[PDB]
Amino acid sequence: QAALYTHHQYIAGFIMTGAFAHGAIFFIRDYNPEQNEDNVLARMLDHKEAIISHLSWASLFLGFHTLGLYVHND
Amino acid sequence: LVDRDPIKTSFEEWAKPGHFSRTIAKGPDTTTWIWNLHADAHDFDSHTSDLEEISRK
Amino acid sequence: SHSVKIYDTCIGCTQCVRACPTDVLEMIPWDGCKAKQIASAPRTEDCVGCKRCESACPTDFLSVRVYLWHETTRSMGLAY
Amino acid sequence: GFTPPQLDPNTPSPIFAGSTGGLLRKAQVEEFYVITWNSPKEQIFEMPTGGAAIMREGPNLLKLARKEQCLALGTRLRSKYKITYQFYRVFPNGEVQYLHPKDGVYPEKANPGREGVGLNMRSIGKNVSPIEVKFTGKQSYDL
Amino acid sequence: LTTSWHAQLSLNLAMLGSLTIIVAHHMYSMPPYPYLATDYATQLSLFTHHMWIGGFLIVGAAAHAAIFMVRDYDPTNRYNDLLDRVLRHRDAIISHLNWVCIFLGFHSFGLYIHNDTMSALGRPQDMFSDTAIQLQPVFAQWIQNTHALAPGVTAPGETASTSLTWGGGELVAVGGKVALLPIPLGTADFLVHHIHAFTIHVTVLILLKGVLFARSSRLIPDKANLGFRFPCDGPGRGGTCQVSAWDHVFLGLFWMYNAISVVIFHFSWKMQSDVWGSISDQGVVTHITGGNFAQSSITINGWLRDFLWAQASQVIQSYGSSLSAYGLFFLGAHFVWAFSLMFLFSGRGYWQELIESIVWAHNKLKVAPATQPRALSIIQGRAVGVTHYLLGGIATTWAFFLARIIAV
Amino acid sequence: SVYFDLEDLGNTTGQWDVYGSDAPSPYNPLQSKFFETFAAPFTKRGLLLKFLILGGGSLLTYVSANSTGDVLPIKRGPQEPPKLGPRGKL
Amino acid sequence: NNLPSIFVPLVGLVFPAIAMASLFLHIQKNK
Amino acid sequence: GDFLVHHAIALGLHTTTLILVKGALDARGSKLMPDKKDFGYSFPCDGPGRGGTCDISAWDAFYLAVFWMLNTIGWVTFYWHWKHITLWQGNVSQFNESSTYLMGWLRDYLWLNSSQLINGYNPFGMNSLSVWAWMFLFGHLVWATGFMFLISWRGYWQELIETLAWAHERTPLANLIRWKDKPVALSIVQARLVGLAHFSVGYIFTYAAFLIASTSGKFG
Amino acid sequence: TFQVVQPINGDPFIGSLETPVTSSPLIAWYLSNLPGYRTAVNPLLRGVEVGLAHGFFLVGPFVKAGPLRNTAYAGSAGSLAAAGLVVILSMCLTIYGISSFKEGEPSIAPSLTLTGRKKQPDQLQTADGWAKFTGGFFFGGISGVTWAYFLLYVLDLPYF
Amino acid sequence: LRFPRFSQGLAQDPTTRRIWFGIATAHDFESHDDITEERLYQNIFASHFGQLAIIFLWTSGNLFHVAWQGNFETWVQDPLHVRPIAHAIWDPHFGQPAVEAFTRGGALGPVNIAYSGVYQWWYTIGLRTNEDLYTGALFLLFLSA
Ligand code: CLA
Ligand code: CLA
Ligand code: CLA
Ligand code: CLA
Ligand code: CLA
Ligand code: CLA
Ligand SMILES: CC1=C(/C=C/C(C)=C/C=C/C(C)=C/C=C/C=C(C)/C=C/C=C(C)/C=C/C2=C(C)CCCC2(C)C)C(C)(C)CCC1
Ligand code: SF4
Repeated sequence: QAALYTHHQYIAGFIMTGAFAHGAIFFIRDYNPEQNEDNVLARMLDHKEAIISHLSWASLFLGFHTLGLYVHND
Repeated sequence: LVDRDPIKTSFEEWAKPGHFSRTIAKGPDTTTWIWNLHADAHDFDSHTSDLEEISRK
Repeated sequence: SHSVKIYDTCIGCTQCVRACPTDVLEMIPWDGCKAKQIASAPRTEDCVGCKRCESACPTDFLSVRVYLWHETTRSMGLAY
Repeated sequence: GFTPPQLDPNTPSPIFAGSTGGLLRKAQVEEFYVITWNSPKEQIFEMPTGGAAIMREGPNLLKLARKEQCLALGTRLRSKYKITYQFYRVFPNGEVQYLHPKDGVYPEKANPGREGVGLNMRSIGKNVSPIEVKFTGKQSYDL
Repeated sequence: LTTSWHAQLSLNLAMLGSLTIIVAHHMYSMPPYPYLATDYATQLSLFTHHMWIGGFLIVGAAAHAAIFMVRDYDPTNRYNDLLDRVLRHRDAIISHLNWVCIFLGFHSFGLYIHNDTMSALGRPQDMFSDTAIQLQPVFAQWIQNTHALAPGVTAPGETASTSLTWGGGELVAVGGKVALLPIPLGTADFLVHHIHAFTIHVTVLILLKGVLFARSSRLIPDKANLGFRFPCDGPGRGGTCQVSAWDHVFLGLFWMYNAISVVIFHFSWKMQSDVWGSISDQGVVTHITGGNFAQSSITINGWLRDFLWAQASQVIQSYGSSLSAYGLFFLGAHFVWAFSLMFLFSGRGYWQELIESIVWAHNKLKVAPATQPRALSIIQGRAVGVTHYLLGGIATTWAFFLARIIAV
Repeated sequence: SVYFDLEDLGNTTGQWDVYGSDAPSPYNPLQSKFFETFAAPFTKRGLLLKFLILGGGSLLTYVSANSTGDVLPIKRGPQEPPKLGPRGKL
Repeated sequence: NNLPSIFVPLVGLVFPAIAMASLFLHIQKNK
Repeated sequence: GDFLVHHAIALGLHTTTLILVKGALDARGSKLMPDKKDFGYSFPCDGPGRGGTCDISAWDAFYLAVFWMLNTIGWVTFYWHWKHITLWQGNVSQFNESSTYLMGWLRDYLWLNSSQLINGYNPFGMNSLSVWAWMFLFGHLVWATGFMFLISWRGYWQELIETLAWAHERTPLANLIRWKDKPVALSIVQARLVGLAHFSVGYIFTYAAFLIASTSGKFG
Repeated sequence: TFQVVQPINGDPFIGSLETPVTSSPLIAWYLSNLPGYRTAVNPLLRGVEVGLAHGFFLVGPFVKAGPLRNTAYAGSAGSLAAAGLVVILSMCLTIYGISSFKEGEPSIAPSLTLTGRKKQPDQLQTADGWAKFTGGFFFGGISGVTWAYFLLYVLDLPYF
Repeated sequence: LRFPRFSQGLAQDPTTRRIWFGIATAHDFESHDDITEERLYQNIFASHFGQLAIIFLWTSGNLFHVAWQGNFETWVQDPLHVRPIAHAIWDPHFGQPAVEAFTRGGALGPVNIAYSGVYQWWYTIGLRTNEDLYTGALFLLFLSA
C-alpha cells in the first residue's frame, strides 16, 4: 500500500510540474497577441503582478505561522 | 619619524557614511549602497594609494 | 557564428567598439543623431559572446544586441 | 584607397626564455596569429601567455594562438607604451590575412567608405512575435 | 616584502594556521595541565576548536596571496626571477596535482566501496581488513617502536618517553579513569590517513590553481584588468562562470570544511574507542564504545551506523534536562545549513524579476520606498550561501559533540 | 633570432618528431618472416572485429553455461532449510 | 533451469559491447 | 498534528504554484529583459550587465520548482507513512503525542525506524535486507554527487580541462593517440539538468529503500 | 651563468620546455628504441613486441588477486581473465583504427626531425599500418599470456 | 553532414558538445531543419504508436516472469501466509550467505519478493493458474506486434 501510494503521488507531482512547463512553452512559442485581443487569455497577462503578489503573500503568511508554531512547540 | 596631529578628532565624519570612498559617499539611490558600505569597510588600499597612510591605518 | 545587430536608437558615443575584446565592431558615418555616427558589426565571425558591448550601452534598452548561435572554434575561445 | 602592409618574415622576436603557454597542434592544423610593432627603446612587458619579456628597439614580431591575445597585447601597448601595431592571421597552407586596423584607421574613429552591416532601421521593441516566423528558416531579428 | 602588506599577511596567516594545527596535535598527547587528560569534553573541544581555526587561517593565506598577485604584482619595477619561473610552467604543476588528486581519490575512497560491496554480497574474506587482506602502516609502527626505545639509548638523559602513546606499555589512571595509554595502528588508520592526504591535496590543488591563474589564462588573456573580485565575463566562450580568484577561495572553503570534519570525526571515534575508558580494582579497562573502531570503521555503513546513529542518541534525548540547549541547537543548525541551499542553487535574475511584482502593490498603496529595492549581487549571494553553509555544519557538529561527550 | 618563416611552416609551427628513430629493423630476418607468415590473417580490420565479437560471445557463454558449483556459489544453490518470515510467512 | 546462465551474460556483457561499438562508429562517422 | 501537517502541505503547494505561475507569466518578457521572447524558452543568461541576469529564463523557473515539488511530496509521504505505521503497530498514541514538534519527528520516525535498515550487513553477517541498505547508501551518494554540479559552475572547469590537453599532448607514448572531438566543459544549462537528475534519483532511491525495508522488516 | 632548462628546440614561443627529464641523452636513447618509436620498421613486428610485453604482464594481478586466488583453479582463471582483457583491448584498438583513419590517405605523422632534417613519415598513422599493428598486438598478447601461464603452472619453477 | 542528422548547426560543432546536445534535442520535432506541420503531426502519431507498443511489451514481460518464476498457484490457496515472488536472481558476484539469505518463499533459489500488488489484482479478476498468465503474455505480445 505504501509503495503504491508513494509511487503514484510522485508521478502526479512530476506530471503537475510538466503541465506548467508546457504552458510556459506555449506562451513563448504559440501565443498570438493579435488574434487573442482582449479575451480571457489576454487579460491575465494584464494583471500578472496582482496574482504573483497575492501568491507571495499567501505563501509568506502560511510559512511564517507554521514555522512559528512548530518552533514554539519544540 | 612621527607627524604631529595629522588628523583632527571630530564627529563630522560620523554623520556622513561612506566618507572613505568617493562613489559610496554620493548617496543611496538603491539598496546596493548599504551592502557596498560594509563590504569595503576595511579595504584600506582602495581608499587611498599612499603607503604611509595605509600603514598608519 | 553569433549574430550582432544595431538599432536606430544609436547615439554614437563609440562605447561599444572600445569595449570589444576582439575586432568585431566599428563606427561608420550616419545622419539621424547629434553625433552623426552609428555602430556596425562587419566581423561577427570573430564574436565570442562575452556581451561586453551590452554592458556599455547607455540607451535605456540596448541599441546593440548579441544573439548566441551556432558555435565554432573561434566563438568558443579554444587555443588547443 | 588603402593597401595593407606586407609581412616581413625577417623581423626579430623579443627576448623570451620560453613557457608552456605557447602554440599547440591547432597552430599546425589551423590558423595562428602574428603581431608586429615598432618600439623606440628596449623595455620589459608582460606576455599574455604568462611571464615577462623584453622587447627589442625597432621592429618586433610575435606569434600567438588567438585573436583575443594579440588584441589584448596591442591594447596594452597602445595604452602604456604609445605604440602602433598591426596583426595578421596565418593559415597552414601559407596565406597571410591582414586583420587590424583593417583600414589604417582604428575602429573607434568614424571613417568614410565603411559599409553598414547588421543595421535594423527600427527600435528593438518592434520585432515580430515568434509565431509570425514559424515553419520558416528566418528569425525575429534580421527581418 | 617591504612594500606590499598583502604578501606579509598571506605568509603570516599560513604560518599561524600551520602552528595552530601543530598545537592542536601536540596538546592532546602531552597533557600540560593537571587533571586535563581525564576531562574528555575539554580535550575534544580544544582539539576541534584549534583545528578549525588553523584551517580558516590557512584558507585566508591563499586568499591574500591571490589578492597580492592581482594587485601589487609589477615586473617593471619589482622583478623577481623565482616568481617569473613559477608562472612560466604553471600548466605542468596544475596537471601533476590533478593527476595526484585523482589517483589518491581512486586508491583511497575506492577501497571503502570495495569493502561495502564485499560485505553486502556476503564475502567478508575478500575485504581489506586485519583478518582478510591486511594493509599495515609499517612505517608509522617503526617510528613508534623507535620512540618507545628512545630513553637510555638515544636520549640517555631522559627517564621516560616524551609521550605515552608511542607504545611504552605503561598506563596512567587518575581517579578511576584512563588518562593515556599506547595507541595501536592497524588497517583502518592506513585508510583514514590516506583519506586525509587526499582531501588535503584536493584543497591545495584548488587554492594553488586559484592563485596561479589570477592574472591571465588561455581562456581570458586579460583577467587582471577585471580585478580580483568579479562574477564572470559573460556567457561567451561556452560559459565563464566563476573565473576570478575570489571564486577559488569560495570553492576551497567547502573542501577545507570537508577535510576538517573528517579529521575531527576520526579523532573522536579513535579516542572514544581505543583510549578513553574506566579502570577497575583488578586493572581491567572498559572503553566507552568497547573497541569497535578496528572492525567497524572499514566501511561507510559502519561509519553511518556505529558512529552517527549510535552516538546521536544523547543529543536527540536531551529534552527535559539541562542539556536541552544542545538539542535545540542541533535542529537550529540543521535549519541554518538547509537554508543556505537557496542562495547556492539559484540565480539573481529570478529574484530581481520577483521583486518587480512586489514593488507594484506597494506603489498601489503609496508605500513604495525611494531607495529602490535591488536583489543581491552574484558575489554577495555566493558569500551568503557559503557563510550559512559553514555556520550550519559547524554548529551541528558542535552541538552533537558537546551533547555526546558531556553525558558520557 | 628569427622564428617565423613562410617558405618553411614545419619549423614555424613546431612539427617535429622528438623521439622518432629512422634506424633499420633490429629483429632477425627469420623470426620476422615467421611472424609475418603466421600473424598475417589478423591484419584485416574488417574481419578482425567480427572474429573478436563472435569469439568473445561464444567463449564467454560456453564457460558460464557449463560452470560447476565448485566455482560459482550461485550454481551450487542453497544448502540450508529456509526460515519463516515475519507474521509466520513463508 | 539453465537459461539464466546464458541470457544474463548475453544481455549484460555482449550486447552492451556491440551496441557501444556500433554507436561510437555511427557518431564518429563523416562524409 | 494533522492540522499542522496539512497547513505545511498547503504552504508547499502554494509556493510551488507561485514559482510555476511566475515562470509562465513572465515568459514573454519583463522589465529586466523586455525582449525575452526573442531568445527562446531555454537560454543561460543575458550577461552580467544591468546588475546580473542569472537564471532569467522560464526553463530556470521550471528548474527551481522541482525542488519544491520534491519537498512537498516528501512531507506528504512522511505524514502518510508515519500515521499508517503507528496505526498498524497498534500504538496510535505515539503519533498523536510526538507529531506536534519536529524533534519528535526526527527521533520517533527517522532514527527509530532505521535500525533494521542499517543492520542489513554488519561485521558479523548479513541478511535479506542487505540490498536495501546498499541502495540507501547508493542514493545518499548520488544525492550528494548532484551538489557538485549544482554549486560549482563552468569557468572553473574549462581552465582545468585546458591543462589536461597540454599534459596529454606533451606525454611520450601517449601523444601517438589523439582525440577527434575537442574536449570542453559542460554548458551552463546542461549542468543544471545533470545536477537536477542526480538530486531526484538520489531522493527517490533513498526514500524507496528506507520505506520498503522499514515496512517489510516489521510486517513482512 | 650556466642554465639547465631551455626552450624547446630554441623556440621560446612553442608551449614546451626542455628539461633533463625530457632531453637527457640516456632518456633520449631509451625512448627512441621502444617499438612504438621505430618509424622505419614494419608495424606488425612492433605490434607483436608490444602485445607480447603487455600480455606477459597482465597474468599476475588477475592470478594473485582474483576471487579464486585461494583455490586450485587460480592460474587457469587468471589466465582466462587476462586473455579476455587482451581481447577487449584488441577490440578497442580495432575500433579506434577504423574510426580515426581513412583508406587511401597519406600518413599524418610529422616528417621533420628535431635538427631540421627531412624524413619519411611513420606508416603507423595509416589504416593499413594500424590494422597490421592491431593484428600483431592481438597475436603477441595471446602468445605472451600462454607463455606466462606455461611457465607459472606447467613448470614447477621455484618462484617467490 | 553527420550526427545529428536533424541539426545542421550542431553537426558542425568541433567539440564534444555535439554529442550531448544531439542526444538532448532528438524529440523536439519543432526545432528540426526543414520541418513542416504535417511532418510534425505524422511523427507524433508514430511516436504514440511506439509508446503503446512499449507499454504492451512491458506488461507482457511482467506476466511472463510471474508465470515462469513465481509462486502464484500456491499463493492462491493461502493468500495471507505466502510471500509473492517477482522473479529469480542469477548474480555471479553472490557469495554463499547471499544465496542462502535470498532463498525465501517456496523457491529453490534466490528470488525477489514483489511489492507491486500484481498478485492480488490478477487473483481478483479471475486468474487462477499459470496457464492463464502464459496466454495473457502471448496476447500482449501479439498486441505489441
Ligand atoms: C530549509 C531551507 C529553505 C528555507 C527555510 C526556505 C524558505 C523560503 N523560501 Mg526557499 N528554497 C530552498 C530552501 C529553503 N527555502 C531551496 C533549496 C530552493 C531551491 C533553490 C528554494 C527555492 C525557492 C524559491 C524559488 C522561492 C523560495 C521562497 C521561499 C520563502 C517563502 C516561504 C515562506 O513562507 O517564508 C517563510 C519565512 C521564513 C521561513 C523566514 C524566517 C524568518 C526568521 C525569523 C529570520 C530570523 C533572522 C534572525 C534570527 C534575526 C537576526 C539574527 C542575525 C544573526 C541574522 C521562504 C523564506 C519564495 C520567496 O522568497 O518568495 C515568497 C520563492 O519564490 N524558495
Ligand atoms: C589576520 C587576519 C585577517 C585580516 C587582517 C584580513 C584583512 C582583510 N581581508 Mg581577509 N581573510 C582572512 C583573514 C584576514 N583578513 C581569512 C582567514 C580569510 C579566509 C576565510 C579571509 C578572506 C577574505 C576574503 C575572501 C576577502 C578578504 C578581504 C580582506 C580585506 C578587506 C576586509 C573587509 O572589508 O572585510 C569586511 C568585513 C566584514 C564584511 C565582516 C564579515 C562578517 C562575517 C563574515 C560574518 C560573521 C557572522 C556572525 C557570527 C553573525 C553575527 C552577525 C550580527 C550582526 C548579529 C582586508 C585587508 C577582502 C579583500 O581584500 O577584497 C579586496 C575579500 O574579498 N578576506
Ligand atoms: C511600513 C512599511 C510597509 C508597509 C505598509 C508594507 C505593506 C505591505 N507589504 Mg511589505 N515590506 C516592508 C515594509 C512595508 N510593507 C519591508 C521593509 C520589507 C522588506 C523586509 C517588506 C517586504 C514585503 C514582502 C516580501 C511582501 C510584502 C507585502 C506587503 C503587502 C501585504 C501585507 C503584509 O502584511 O505583507 C507582509 C509584510 C511584511 C512581511 C513586511 C515585514 C514587516 C516590516 C519589516 C515592517 C518594517 C516597517 C518599517 C521599519 C517602517 C518604519 C517606520 C518608521 C520610519 C516610523 C502590504 C501592502 C507582500 C505583498 O503583497 O507583496 C506586494 C509580500 O509578499 N512586503
Ligand atoms: C552485468 C553484467 C555482468 C556480468 C554477467 C558479470 C560477471 C562476472 N564478473 Mg563482473 N562487473 C560488471 C558486470 C558484470 N559482471 C560491472 C558492471 C562491473 C563494474 C562495477 C564489474 C566488475 C567486476 C570485477 C571487478 C570483477 C568481476 C568479476 C566477474 C566474474 C565473477 C568471478 C568469476 O566467475 O571468475 C571466473 C572468471 C573466469 C573463469 C574468466 C573470466 C570469464 C571469461 C571466460 C573471460 C573471457 C570472456 C570473453 C572471451 C572476453 C569478453 C568478450 C566480450 C564480447 C564481452 C563474472 C564472470 C570478477 C572476475 O573474476 O573477473 C575476471 C572480478 O574480479 N566483475
Ligand atoms: C559526493 C559528492 C561528490 C563526489 C563523489 C565528488 C568527487 C570528486 N570531486 Mg567534487 N565536489 C562536490 C561533491 C562531490 N565531488 C561538491 C558538493 C563540491 C562543491 C561545489 C565539489 C567541488 C569540487 C572541486 C572544486 C573539485 C572537485 C573534484 C573532484 C574529484 C577529485 C579527483 C578524483 O577523481 O577523485 C576520485 C574520484 C572518486 C573517488 C569518485 C569515484 C567513486 C568510485 C571510485 C566509483 C568508481 C566506479 C568505477 C569507475 C566503475 C564505474 C563503471 C560504471 C559502469 C558503473 C572527484 C571526482 C576535483 C577535480 O575535478 O578533480 C581533481 C576539483 O578540483 N570537486
Ligand atoms: C581503487 C580501488 C580498488 C582496488 C584497488 C580494488 C582491487 C580489487 N578488487 Mg575491487 N572494487 C572497487 C574498487 C577497487 N577494487 C569498487 C569501487 C567496486 C565496486 C564497483 C569494486 C568491486 C569489486 C568486485 C565485485 C570484485 C573486486 C575484486 C577486486 C580484487 C581483484 C581485482 C582484479 O582482478 O585485478 C584487477 C587489476 C588488474 C587487472 C591490473 C592492475 C594493475 C595495476 C593497475 C598496476 C599498474 C600500475 C603500475 C604500478 C604502473 C607502473 C609504471 C610503469 C612505468 C611500469 C582486487 C584486490 C574481486 C575480488 O575477488 O576481490 C578479492 C571481485 O570479485 N572488486
Ligand atoms: C460535487 C462535489 C464536490 C465538488 C468539488 C469540486 C467542484 C472541485 C473542484 C476542483 C477544481 C476546480 C480543481 C481545479 C484544478 C485546476 C488546475 C490543476 C489548473 C492548472 C492549470 C494549468 C496547468 C495551466 C496551464 C496553462 C498555462 C499556465 C498557460 C497557457 C495555458 C495553459 C492552460 C496550458 C465536493 C468535493 C465539494 C463535495 C462532494 C460533491
Ligand atoms: S558579444 Fe563580446 S565579442 Fe561579440 S561584439 Fe559584443 S563585446 Fe565583441
